[PDB]
Amino acid sequence: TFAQSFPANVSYNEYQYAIVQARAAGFIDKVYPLTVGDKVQKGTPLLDLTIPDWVEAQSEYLLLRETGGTATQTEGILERLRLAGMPEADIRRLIATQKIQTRFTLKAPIDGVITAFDLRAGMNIAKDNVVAKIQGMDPVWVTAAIPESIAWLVKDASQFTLTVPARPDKTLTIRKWTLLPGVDAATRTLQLRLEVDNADEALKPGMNAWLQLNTASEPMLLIPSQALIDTGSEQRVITVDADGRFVPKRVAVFQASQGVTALRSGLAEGEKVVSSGLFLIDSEANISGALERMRSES
Amino acid sequence: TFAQSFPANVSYNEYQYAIVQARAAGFIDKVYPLTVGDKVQKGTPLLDLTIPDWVEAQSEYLLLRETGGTATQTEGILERLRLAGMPEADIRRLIATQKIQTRFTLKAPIDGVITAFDLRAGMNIAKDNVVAKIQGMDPVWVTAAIPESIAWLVKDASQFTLTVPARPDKTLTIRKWTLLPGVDAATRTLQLRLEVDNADEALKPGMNAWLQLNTASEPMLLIPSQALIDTGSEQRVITVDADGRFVPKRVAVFQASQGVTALRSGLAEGEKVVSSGLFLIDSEANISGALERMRS
Amino acid sequence: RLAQYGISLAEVKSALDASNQEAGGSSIELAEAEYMVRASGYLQTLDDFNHIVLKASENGVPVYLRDVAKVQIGPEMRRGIAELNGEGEVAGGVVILRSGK
Amino acid sequence: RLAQYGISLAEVKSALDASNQEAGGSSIELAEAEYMVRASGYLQTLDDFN
Amino acid sequence: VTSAVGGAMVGETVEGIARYPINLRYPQSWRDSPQALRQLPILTPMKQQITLADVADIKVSTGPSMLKTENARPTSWIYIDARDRDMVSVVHDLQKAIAEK
Repeated sequence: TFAQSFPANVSYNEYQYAIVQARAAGFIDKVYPLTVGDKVQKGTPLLDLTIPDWVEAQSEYLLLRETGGTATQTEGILERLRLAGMPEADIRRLIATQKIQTRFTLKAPIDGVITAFDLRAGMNIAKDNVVAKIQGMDPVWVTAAIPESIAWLVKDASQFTLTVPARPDKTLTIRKWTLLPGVDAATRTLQLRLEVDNADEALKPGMNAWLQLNTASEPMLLIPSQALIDTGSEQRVITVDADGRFVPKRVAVFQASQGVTALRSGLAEGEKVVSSGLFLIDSEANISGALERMRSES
Repeated sequence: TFAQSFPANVSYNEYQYAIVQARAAGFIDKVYPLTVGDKVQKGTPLLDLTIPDWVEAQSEYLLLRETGGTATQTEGILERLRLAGMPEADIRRLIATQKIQTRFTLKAPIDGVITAFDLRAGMNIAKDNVVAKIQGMDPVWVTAAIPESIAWLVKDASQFTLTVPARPDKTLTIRKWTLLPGVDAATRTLQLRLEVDNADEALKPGMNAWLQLNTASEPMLLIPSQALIDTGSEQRVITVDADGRFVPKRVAVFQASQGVTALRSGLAEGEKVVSSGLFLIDSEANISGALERMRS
Repeated sequence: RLAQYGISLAEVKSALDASNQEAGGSSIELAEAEYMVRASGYLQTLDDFNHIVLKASENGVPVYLRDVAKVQIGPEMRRGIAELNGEGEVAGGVVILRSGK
Repeated sequence: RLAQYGISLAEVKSALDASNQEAGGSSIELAEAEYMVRASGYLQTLDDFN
Repeated sequence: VTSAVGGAMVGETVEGIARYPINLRYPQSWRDSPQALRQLPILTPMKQQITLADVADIKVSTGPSMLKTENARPTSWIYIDARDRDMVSVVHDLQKAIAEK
């Protein structure tokens, strides 16, 4: 079981993105109590504006209404109005009130937090003037920074658990983790983005998050790390033979972590191996000429 | 228990935020004696400008009166004059004077401080220009930066104590405040905003401030921090059984404070626990292994 | 914490080894007396540790040591151990005599 | 070469006198043994110079 | 290496007559094993995030445990003796033996 921790940032969900813009040019009348950094819910009034670009088209609709126009002479002058910009919403008011629409109220498309706000009291609004950028955070995103070298340490079967210092009281629940196709050129780090259920908005975007990773490896012989004696030329472990005879044996290390090494070969499951007092014993067998014998027996 | 004093800053009210732009293109005639950093009040003249554009329609109206056109005919041309962008008050002037309005005057929409002002004499003016950006500061704002860590606490804080060096006397007990949903990334802090009243205009935007917080969390399991043997990942404590021997115990940590760590689990109340990581050798005495030597 | 706060190991040390001294600013006469200008700066509480400044934004919000590390108190590195009667390890000392005396 | 590479005499010396030492990183127990953490850094080949 | 993975001292707290050491270091877990060191996190100058193995190879190996030297050069000894036996002759048989084979 490979285990390694990584740093991570809690971020806004980028699939919760909405940059509101006016369908046509006009001027701002009212701007509701709001600003960047605030949290708006789907429906919140952003600002009031007067758009004259449609006045001419709407009146020609009301004209026909009173002059006994055709049913289809309306559906056609309403799409002439539909693809002019005027929102189907503000249009439904036109037909249900028979009055010209001059003042409209832009609202927040999604539940989220405002990150941008370029229009304020007294200005004139333009087709591009982003009235308000609102980013969500319900299924909040959290991305971890994996070093290009340790990349191999992550696979499909890999188990993940998030932990946020800001909240030691909230058990997190990951629902989708992804290994982005590219690697941050700026930090030489693989990007691992995973979205976590933020039901109660207790996991704010920008706060630290620690991602611990668990990864299954190839099936191998497994012994404790205290058991492996490494002299940078030979890998040995002191075996406890049937009779109680301490006999050293050479093994071949594969990888190790969590205080448990893994030999690629050199032993046999069921076999016993010393953990505590391993040093004295090895030394005793070194004096005894055992380690010398074992190495000579080949 | 907690006793911290977060850093904060006085700033303008962003709900009192005006950006005066001309309804239509024109050219500046006279610009009043104002500039960035000045204090203005609702009604303060900003600049005079000539706007040719409503002339066409203003004529259409005046002409209609010269030949008494239909009521709805005038009601119509006056609306084309509004939708075309033109102060509801300047139209009001048109009908009164019965003379075409060529010169106009932009004025401060609300009282505040000129933070921006980029239109002077001899210039022209476009609809995207900014004749004046005026930001109020009556209910002045203060935004403190609280360490991300104690997010679990500040969420349910009763009251803070806002102090400020500039005015050592204007210290009050903030009881209502809005904890923002965003955490700074440069630093890792929470954003806590609060509106303090500025009748005397003493708290000027740009002064340092302090938000004190004296509170204590809900009752939890508490052990002396000097008793928590913590390695990078794994970590336990040293319990003392009835017979007075040593036995390690895997524990989960909530968070420490002033020399005591709140414990999430691992051990129940009462259990005696030694208060020392001094039973191992700081220089690599493999904590996992050194803890093993204590049991058999 | 380092990666997250944009602080380096190299930076923390230099910041640490620059916030643990005392300073003398000469004297200053007044009332015909001699007033000495002392300046605090030694580490005393563990807070003085937690409150080592590493990074300060233009805004005014600083980043302390407590944000990139914990400050636990523990033992040192030893070159030798002493044990008494098998029922406990303790510390002591030997008295060494001036050779000839 | 200095002018062409934007390096100063002052810089080269400081860079040189910071790449010719050895470092000790305490010890590290494992198998009840005492493993010492040595770190290379001395100049040996002329390549280490280049 | 020195500070992060080693218990490197870096300061002292002045407490009355007493004086205690202050040292910087990573959490023990980050330095448990050789492999651990190969994944030692480093925050490079360019705020890049890498491991120790990305800038070095780490290998286990045996070697000297103490360097005894006499006269400013490295000198290994050779302990030859006899139980009882003679003396003023053997060392002579060797000053000619060794330097002749």
